[PDB]
Amino acid sequence: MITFIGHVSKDVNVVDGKREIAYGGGVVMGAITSSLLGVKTKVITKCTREDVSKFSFLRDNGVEVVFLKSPRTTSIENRYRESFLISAADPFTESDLAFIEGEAVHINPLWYGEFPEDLIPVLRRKVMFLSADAQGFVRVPENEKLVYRDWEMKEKYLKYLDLFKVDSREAETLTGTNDLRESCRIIRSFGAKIILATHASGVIVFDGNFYEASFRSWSLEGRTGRGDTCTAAFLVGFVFKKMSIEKATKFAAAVTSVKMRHPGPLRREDLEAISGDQY
Ligand SMILES: O[C@H]1[C@H](O)[C@@H](O)[C@H](O)[C@@H](O)[C@H]1O
Repeated sequence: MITFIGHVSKDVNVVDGKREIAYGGGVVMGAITSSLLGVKTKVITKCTREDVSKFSFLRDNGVEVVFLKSPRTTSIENRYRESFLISAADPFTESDLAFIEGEAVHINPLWYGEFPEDLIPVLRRKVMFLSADAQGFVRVPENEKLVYRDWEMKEKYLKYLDLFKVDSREAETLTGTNDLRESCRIIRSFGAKIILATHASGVIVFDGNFYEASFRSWSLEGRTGRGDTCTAAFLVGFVFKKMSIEKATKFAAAVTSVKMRHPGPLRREDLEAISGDQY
């Protein structure tokens, strides 16, 4: 089993000045992927009681969800890649981790402060395989605008993580370099045992050696949730299906590719468009 911990979000997507609402967040995209890939999946999240029915579809995709109490629901405005934290559910606290079970937990936050760094060592004691998304540690609200800032305590906390996920913009923020491979080498030197890096054309996994796989389909409206889908697929392949790291990398790319053909989370039919020849 895998547990995803993170805020759900009312996304306000603004396309050429047109507002369109989507009910998402990183945990939605990742949890649906792992569940549809056949791994028992749990989500620990927060939102208002009134908004719980917006996220009921997690359960229809096989995901067990703990909807913890919050007086607000996270809402992020995305302008088209500029995002703003309009409203914020309450952060996670230590006691929210009390029931943690299963082999794997992915720390999947939308904004720095959602998942206080103090929770990292606490959670480490409870789980065999612990991963986190850099978005939760570098994307910082500043008069709402989510700005990219270096994660000051990265060298303290990266040693706690079996896997660390970044995308291009995160990796550059952490390292000063837009060379993605080199940033992987730098982030490894900070304590990261395995780094999963997504970028426009594909995914790079680095554990001392590089493994790469390219995406083979895409759409503009399907690109949101790329990285969360890819992370969840990699965790499924590597942690639960016992694929080699090279094979899990190709698998993660393959699953992400088919999800990117449409808006919203992975769909079961997407999996039929993968060939086993790929990975
Ligand atoms: O990865 C994206 C990104 O964090 C967006 O800014 C957020 O609004 C979406 O919920 C998330 O899925």
